[PDB]
Formats: sequence, C-alpha cells, structure tokens
Amino acid sequence: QLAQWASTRFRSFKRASNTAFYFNKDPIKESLIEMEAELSEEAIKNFSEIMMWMGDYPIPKGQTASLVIQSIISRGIENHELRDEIYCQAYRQTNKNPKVESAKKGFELIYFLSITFSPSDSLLQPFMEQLMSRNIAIQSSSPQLASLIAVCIEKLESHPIPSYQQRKMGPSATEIQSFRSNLENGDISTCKIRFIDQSTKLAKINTYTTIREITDTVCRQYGISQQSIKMFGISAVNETAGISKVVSETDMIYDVLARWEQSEEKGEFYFQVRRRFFLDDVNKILDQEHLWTDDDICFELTYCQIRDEWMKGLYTNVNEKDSSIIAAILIQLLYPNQSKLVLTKEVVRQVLPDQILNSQNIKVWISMIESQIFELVSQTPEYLKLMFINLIGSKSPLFGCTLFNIQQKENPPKAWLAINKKGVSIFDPHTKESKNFWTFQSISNVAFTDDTFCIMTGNKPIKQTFTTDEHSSIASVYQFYSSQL
Repeated sequence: QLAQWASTRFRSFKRASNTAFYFNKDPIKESLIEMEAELSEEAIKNFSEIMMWMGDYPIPKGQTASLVIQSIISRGIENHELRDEIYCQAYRQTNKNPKVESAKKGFELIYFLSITFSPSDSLLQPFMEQLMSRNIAIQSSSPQLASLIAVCIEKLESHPIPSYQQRKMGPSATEIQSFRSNLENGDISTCKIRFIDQSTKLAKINTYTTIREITDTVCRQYGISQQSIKMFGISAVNETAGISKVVSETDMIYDVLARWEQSEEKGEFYFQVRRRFFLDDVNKILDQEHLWTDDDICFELTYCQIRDEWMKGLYTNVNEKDSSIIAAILIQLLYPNQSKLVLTKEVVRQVLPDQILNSQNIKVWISMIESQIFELVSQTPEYLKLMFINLIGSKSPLFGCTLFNIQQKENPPKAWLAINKKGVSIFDPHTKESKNFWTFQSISNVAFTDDTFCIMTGNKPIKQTFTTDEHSSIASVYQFYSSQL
C-alpha cells in the first residue's frame, strides 16, 4: 500500500520512464518525495537531524538528542507540506538497519511524530498498514521492538487529535526518558510541584497533561478547598537567575519542559504553586474575614506568600511609619505573648526587607517599631495576619497584580505588565512606580502575536503595544479578571 502511494509521489518511482525504502549511512542529496527545491533543501537538513537522533550522524558540541528531535518535530509542526517527507525519512531509516539500537530510535521518532501531527490523509492508511506488517513480521522474534511499533499504530489511530490537545513542542530529555522507562518497566511518570513552605507534591503526568490539570491535583492533595483551587496557579521559579514566571494553565506541561531545555538562563527551574488571583476587596478584609479565613489552608498559603514577597522587597513604596507598623505586626506573629521582648537588630532583620531597611539606620527603626508594638500584643495570630494583609493591600499598588516582564518603546524600555481585578498597568521595575493604568472598561479589545501583547484604548482606538513572549499566560490572566466584571 505504501509502495503504491509512493509510486506517483517519490522521486525514484517518478524517474521511471523501490530501493528508496531501505536504510543508508549516507545523508540524502535530495528529498524522497518530489517537491519544490525550497522544501527539498529543508528535507535534506531534516534527514541529517533524523540521523543525529538515531546515532548515525554526530551531534555538535552545544546540542543534545532531545534538542535534535525537538527541531524535527518543530519543522513538521510549522512546515505542514514537509510532514509526509518526515514520516517517510524516519521509516526508511528503520527498514534494513545494521544496528538494532538505531532502528529502535527510528521507531521512537515515529512515536513522537505520531503524538504531535498526523501524516496526510493519503499517507495515513498505507503508512499504518506498513507498520502493522512490520509488527506482525517481528512480533515473535523481537516482542520489545513490536510493543514500540504497536504504540506508534495506536497513536496514529488516535488522529484527529482535538485542537486543545495538540502539542506545540517536541519531547524534552525528561519526556524521552519517561517514555523509555514506561515501555520497559511500566512505571508512572510524575512531576514534582513545590509550595511556598518548600513542601512538595507529585502529580501523575501524561503526554497531554495541562498545567491546569496538575494545579488542580496538587492543590486538592494539599487540602485547598474546591472553590479556592481556581485562585491558584503555577510559576516557573529559577532561584539562581531571579525568575518567577507565570505558567499558562492552558499550556501542556511537556511543552513547558521542552522550552526549559531551550533556556540559556543558567541554574535550574522548578514549578511552584502560588495564589494567582485576588478577587475580594482587601480594603474590607477586616470586616469580611470569612472570605479569607474560611479555607485555613488557602489563608495560610496566602499569608506566607504575601509575607515572603514583603521580605524579598516586592512592596517597597510603603512609607516608614507603615513599615514600622508592618514590622510590629510580624514581630507579634514571631514572638506571640512576649510583651517584655527587647527589640534587637536581629529581630528587625526578620521582619523588614533590606530595600526598606536601607532608608534609615536600624537604631531609628528599633525606636519607630517600639512605638507601634503595645496595641498589637493583645491581638490573635489570625487577626494580625489579616492586619498585615490589610496594610500591604491598601498601601501597595503591586498587591493583587499578576506581573509579566515586557519590552517597551516608552520609558522604561524594560518594564512590568501588571494585571489585577481593576485592569492593566505598567510599572517601572526599579522605582516600582505605576507609569500607566487602564481599567478593563477603558480597553475595547486586546490582541496577541508570538512576541507581542496589545491593548486598544478609546475609541478608532489608540493602540498600546508591548513586546512579550508570554501571550498564553497574559490571555489567561486577562480573561480570568476581565470576565468577572
């Protein structure tokens, strides 16, 4: 069936006024399928990459097998008319291969192609029937290699894959290893997710698992109430490089892991659960305590997150009197019924970030806090935590915002896009000063490209454009907040 399909499409069959199906150590001089010279040149480039994956061509210094297969699948994703060519090149390299470890890798590539995109409607049945024949012929002699061919057939039978499940990336080294050990041992693939308390949860991960699915499972495992789970999300945290980037809930975890391999940032990235959304009025927190404290698991994760951001210097445009009040509250939380506690430098360092502390000598801070402390000794731990959030919330324009690094033609060129319950803002990352603010009401429409985000003002609207590769996260956060009003 495959030979009949290739009879009117392959170069070798056309130049006939059948041997192009067998393996060869030499990189092909032209594409297998007769096509445009532009596409044939990329098909030659692709063949040498298939050879690299299979271990028949060397990989250059700054490259890996995962990076090589990612390139092949990327080429297939964006160059739609090169898909049949990719499938034929991969299958060709399996038939009559002198190394069994190389032909196996050829079938592993077919599996990874089959989870991403389908071959043409014309190639689908003939190509499957061929794999079926290879399985039947080798079932008894090589049952491990047949299990691998069987899974390729299963994944091609799965097509058409729904739009919401279509993979955007090729496999990471992690996904490759997990696939290999699942075929060998049958063991479950998992992903480790951290919480603000640095405790962890394991999420069972599959080829098409979304970030939303993992968020839901790990939050439920932690004990967060069903209704509060929607307020939580996941961030990619790199401690050495000072990054905390929102991971879109619509992204597939394996597409995120592939993208991490492609990062030139240095250090390691990890997934952390964070409270993402803040829908309740922080100005009414003290008179609507139940909205915050009913779910004590969520309240504790919220308090610790806001405290940590405070200690890391995220909220720096808070005046000294307000900082001295915050320090007094946080001291009462660390030293509960210690009325006779003598304020030391060491105690002040546990409750004020360096960025705040820098404005005046620690002797002045000791004096200023000493003034604020009596009235708070009485207070319960829960009520102090609410008081702390009330102060941060009411005094910091960055409280309750989801932050994204953006590039601008305006000042500053490297800025922060902030989205909250009220709208979209632009913040200077140095001064932490809001440069622009647009309510959801005053934004008629939004647009996205793979490298931009744009908001339409009023009303033939004035277009404001921001350079960012975070379209996915921005759309999800913008949708969540804007859909409440």
